[PDB]
Amino acid sequence: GCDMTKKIVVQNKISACTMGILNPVQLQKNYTYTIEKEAYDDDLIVFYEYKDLGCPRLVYYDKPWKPVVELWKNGIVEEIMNAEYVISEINGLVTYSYSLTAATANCRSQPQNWSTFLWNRENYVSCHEDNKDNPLLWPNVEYQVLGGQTNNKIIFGQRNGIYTFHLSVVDPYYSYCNLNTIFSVYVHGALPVTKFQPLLTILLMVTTTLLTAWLAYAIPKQLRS
Amino acid sequence: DYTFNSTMEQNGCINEAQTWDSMIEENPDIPLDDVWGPQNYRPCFSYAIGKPGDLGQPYEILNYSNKNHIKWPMTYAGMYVYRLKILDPNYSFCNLT
Amino acid sequence: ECQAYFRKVIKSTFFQIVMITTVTTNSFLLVLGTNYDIQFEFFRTFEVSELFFVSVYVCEFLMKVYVDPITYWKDGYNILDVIILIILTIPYLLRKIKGNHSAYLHFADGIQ
Ligand SMILES: *[C@@H]1O[C@H](CO)[C@@H](O[C@@H]2O[C@H](CO)[C@@H](O[C@@H]3O[C@H](CO)[C@@H](O)[C@H](O)[C@@H]3O)[C@H](O)[C@H]2NC(C)=O)[C@H](O)[C@H]1NC(C)=O
Ligand SMILES: *[C@@H]1O[C@H](CO)[C@@H](O[C@@H]2O[C@H](CO)[C@@H](O)[C@H](O)[C@H]2NC(C)=O)[C@H](O)[C@H]1NC(C)=O
Ligand SMILES: *[C@@H]1O[C@H](CO)[C@@H](O)[C@H](O)[C@H]1NC(C)=O
Repeated sequence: GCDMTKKIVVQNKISACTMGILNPVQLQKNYTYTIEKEAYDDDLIVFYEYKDLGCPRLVYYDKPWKPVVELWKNGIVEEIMNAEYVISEINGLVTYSYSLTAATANCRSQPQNWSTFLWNRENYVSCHEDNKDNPLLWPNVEYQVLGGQTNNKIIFGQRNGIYTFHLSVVDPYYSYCNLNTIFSVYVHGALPVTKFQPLLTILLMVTTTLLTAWLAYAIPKQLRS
Repeated sequence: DYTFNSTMEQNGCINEAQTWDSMIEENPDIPLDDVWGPQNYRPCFSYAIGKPGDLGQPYEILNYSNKNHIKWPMTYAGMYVYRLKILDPNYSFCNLT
Repeated sequence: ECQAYFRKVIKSTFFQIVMITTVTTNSFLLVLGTNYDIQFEFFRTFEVSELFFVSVYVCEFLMKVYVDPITYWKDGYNILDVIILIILTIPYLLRKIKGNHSAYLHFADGIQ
């Protein structure tokens, strides 16, 4: 059966703290952060806990990143974890995309996604077998499974907030243990966009029209002289 | 006027510990003998017990397997009669000073 | 017809002073944007100033889109500044509103 001494840990070799963004000395007393109405549909609000989580990982926007997980027995590092695993959001946000959408990953059996209902070693049957009666209704449906022999990652959004990734080891041949963990990342983006429907070309043509109006106004300035 | 080898860091203490000054302010009127001891010890290497405080203050939980030495101001000459007490909660049944 | 008056206006020192002021405020924008706080927060001033700067540069290119290219095709500083205008206008046109395929950002401080 399961071996109870095993556990999974996500590395935090450099954290967002101990520099000019956030300090560890302040977060534990209700340092609560904001959700900009992007999880499901209003005024959502998230409470980070330092004692449960600590100083979260730091990542940047539009960077192909995967978490690297280690297997621990009796509190001892022994081997990094290599099997297929999935991530999810407890808050329920969708503001992050995935890598290559299972087509270049050579999937062939219509891979199931985060819409079938909780994923674990029981419910999961892979898409790299040769199951015969559901080949594809799939040009480019994404591949919500990381690790393993594929090389797909998460591209991050521009929300500029903290994420609580609920990670589950998924392969049913690594162990009988339902290996599950919860870890925290924080994105640091570049620039939000508030340009709306006025485009750069639209403002350009507005400026050209205004400048031609100024020229047509300054023509009588020469005419009267 | 006394300090030691090292600071709160460079000793592996992930979180905030308790120092002599902190425990003296913790105990308002009781004498210095009952201020600290094995009945009130909590480790610095905790991540779950006391505090994520600032790191860099002088560290006095000195022991073996640590190099922690004592230090006095260089200028004036004086004497400081110290009594040494073991802080471990589960070493022996009695008081050893 | 009115080309003489247009050249008199462009020889007037007030337009040069205004455009120098706009690009010096652009230099200060780059100085504040090399930081991280003003890069994406407290940046409404950054947005409106950048819109003003690109409007001014579009006006300068509209002044250089005259028949003067007959001299701006063989001279010294002139070909340099019109080429600078072209390789300024095109990259932020495909960057600020991109909607396209690209690797990453490496020509923001370069454009500034
Ligand atoms: C999660 O996986 C399921 C498969 O179990 C996906 O359902 C399938 O999605 C594809 C592409 O979205 C559908 O093919 C196309 O659907 C569109 C309508 O959206 C239609 O116009 C095309 O002609 C073509 O049929 C396919 O029909 C659909 N199958 C079923 C049974 O629903 C689903 O899209 C995946 N969702 C995510 C978020 O990955
Ligand atoms: C505290 O001061 C002592 C000086 O007594 C330093 O002790 C040295 O430590 C190194 C490292 O193990 C040894 O190789 C030396 O032999 C020690 N010398 C002596 C005289 O003890 C110690 O490095 C200081 N601690 C810190 C953190 O700086
Ligand atoms: C934050 O939460 C803790 C415990 O959940 C509570 O003691 C504290 O008063 C809260 N602070 C604020 C500002 O809500």
